[PDB]
Amino acid sequence: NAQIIFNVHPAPTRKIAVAKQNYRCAGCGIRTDPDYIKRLRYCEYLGKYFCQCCHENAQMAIPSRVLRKWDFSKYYVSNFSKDLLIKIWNDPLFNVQDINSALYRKVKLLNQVRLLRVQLCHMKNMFKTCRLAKELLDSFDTVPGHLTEDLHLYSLNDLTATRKGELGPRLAELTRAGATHVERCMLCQAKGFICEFCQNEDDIIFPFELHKCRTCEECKACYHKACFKSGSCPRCERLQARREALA
Amino acid sequence: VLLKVIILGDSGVGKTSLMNQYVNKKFSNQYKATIGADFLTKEVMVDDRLVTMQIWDTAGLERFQSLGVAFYRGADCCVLVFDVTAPNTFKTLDSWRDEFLIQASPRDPENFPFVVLGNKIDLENRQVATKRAQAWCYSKNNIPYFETSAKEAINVEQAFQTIARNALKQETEVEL
Ligand SMILES: Nc1nc2c(ncn2[C@@H]2O[C@H](COP(=O)(O)OP(=O)(O)OP(=O)(O)O)[C@@H](O)[C@H]2O)c(=O)[nH]1
Ligand SMILES: [Mg+2]
Ligand SMILES: [Zn+2]
Ligand SMILES: [Zn+2]
Ligand SMILES: [Zn+2]
Ligand SMILES: [Zn+2]
Repeated sequence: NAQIIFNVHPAPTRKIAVAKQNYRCAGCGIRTDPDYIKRLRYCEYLGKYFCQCCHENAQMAIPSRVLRKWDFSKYYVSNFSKDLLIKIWNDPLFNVQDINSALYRKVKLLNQVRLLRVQLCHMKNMFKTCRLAKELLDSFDTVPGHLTEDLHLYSLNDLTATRKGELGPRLAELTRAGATHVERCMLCQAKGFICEFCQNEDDIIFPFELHKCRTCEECKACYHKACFKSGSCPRCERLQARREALA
Repeated sequence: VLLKVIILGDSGVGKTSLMNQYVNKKFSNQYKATIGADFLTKEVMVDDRLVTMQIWDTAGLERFQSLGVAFYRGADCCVLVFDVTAPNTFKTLDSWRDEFLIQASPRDPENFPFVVLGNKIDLENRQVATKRAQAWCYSKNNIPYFETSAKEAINVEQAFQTIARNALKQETEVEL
């Protein structure tokens, strides 16, 4: 009961791929018979073909397939790729906005942590400069470092924990503790903002209140949504009319 | 009666030290960059009347951005500190007044009390001339000028008594 593998007419797409890698296994470099390439297996992560020793049909979710659709289903990966994906599981390597910004509107549970992470990055900057909120800074590190210092970097762990719907909860717990410290600690209220447009000194806005206000992200000045969206930011109109009359 | 005073000026000119010297008659030469705005309180008395100053020093380095400045509101007096030995910080004086009038926003901003402190007169590489800085303050609606040393307690008590006096005046008006 021998298998039939020799083929004068292999599949033309595979012949193109195997030949692109000089008929060499991508993992061990073994040079393979061009008439036998049906034996090789495609590693859905590295995008290359492998001999049946280097690739043994291990299954694994695929980074690109998680960042283009919300697709966590496992795919056949080479041994080298299963090993390496497992290694970088908790590494903050994947920048959702830089890779695919559209995913933020297809996944709600992901937009929720994006939003939760935007608040946490503003709360962190304030707690770094408020000497009374230093046990709240320690609670900010019960979660990975990068969730509260960057906004668009995820690891495979975070992407999965988001789909399992648990990453929002651990982050919502933190954007509340922080929101009540700022309501009650007026060393943080002192670093709040007054909208340069309307000047209403009765409504001190903070950058993490994204319901109320939109933050410039050149000046990081904070304005009401109502007052901004149209036109430019007044802060930079002066700051670069400053060097303007200096030069 | 409670006065709010706000200390501005470039990093390392002596804001935290002038305020430590005034409130606590203390001075340490070890530099510790202030990262966030905070305050001290001194009680003084003017004319049988008890009054309490709340003096805010700022982060003159570059821990501004993303962080607001709502605490300027209700400022009864604003203090501008430059270094007499670093002539650039005397140059950025205009920049600090102009921005403060825009963030605190008082009625009649050009009759608003400013007090200018030329710090570090105890050192010997003094660059900015006294008659030059006296003139600049005469330009801006006649605002007081003090050459001070947090190190040697030179004109510190003088300056913060003028700040108290001028704040006290300012506070009793926007109640009118
Ligand atoms: N000789 C002399 N040294 C001074 C005087 N005032 C301050 N210094 C020193 O200059 C350095 C900087 O002054 P600081 O008050 O600490 O800094 P600052 O102005 O608050 O600047 P930031 O805290 O960054 O906003 C410190 O080492 C002071 O000890 C002074 O009047 N005479
Ligand atoms: Mg300071
Ligand atoms: Zn191989
Ligand atoms: Zn605080
Ligand atoms: Zn507004
Ligand atoms: Zn802007």
